[PDB]
Amino acid sequence: ELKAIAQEFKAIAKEFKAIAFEFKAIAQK
Amino acid sequence: ELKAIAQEFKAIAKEFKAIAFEFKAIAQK
Amino acid sequence: ELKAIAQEFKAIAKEFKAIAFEFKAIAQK
Amino acid sequence: ELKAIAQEFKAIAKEFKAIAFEFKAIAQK
Amino acid sequence: ELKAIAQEFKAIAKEFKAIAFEFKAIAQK
Amino acid sequence: ELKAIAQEFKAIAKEFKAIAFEFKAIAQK
Repeated sequence: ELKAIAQEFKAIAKEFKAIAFEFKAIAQK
Repeated sequence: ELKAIAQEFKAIAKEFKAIAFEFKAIAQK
Repeated sequence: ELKAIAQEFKAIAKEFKAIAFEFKAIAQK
Repeated sequence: ELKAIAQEFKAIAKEFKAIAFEFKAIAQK
Repeated sequence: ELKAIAQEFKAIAKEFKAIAFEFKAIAQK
Repeated sequence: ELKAIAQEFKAIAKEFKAIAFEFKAIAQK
């Protein structure tokens, strides 16, 4: 279940990377 | 994009909720 | 010692849930 | 409405600071 | 690796602390 | 300073991606 912990942080990172793109897109206005 | 920011943070909260339960199970033997 | 970590991630999830709710009411114009 | 978001990220930082402190005392064997 | 986990969470707490101040400045005009 | 918010989430994502590698590395034991 550390494998399971690791997979869950992998998804967190993917979600924060999209949030970064999103805010910058807003900031490009 | 604000609408997209919201669903991403909702998905993050979910992942952190699942992580907590996990660690609670490693701590509980 | 992992218990304290478990509780702290539980509190983090509580906070991201509220952030999501806030950006949604913001995106609601 | 951004104030509530500001306070919530402030509480999140407080929690990750404690998590870091905990894994360090764990890594201290 | 536990030692590396700790410094990463310390770096995360720092980033979230800076985000909070930022949002506090957008909210404060 | 939304550009600045975005850059800070970019770094958060980078830190959580390393944490994922780290835990899995531990789990591979």
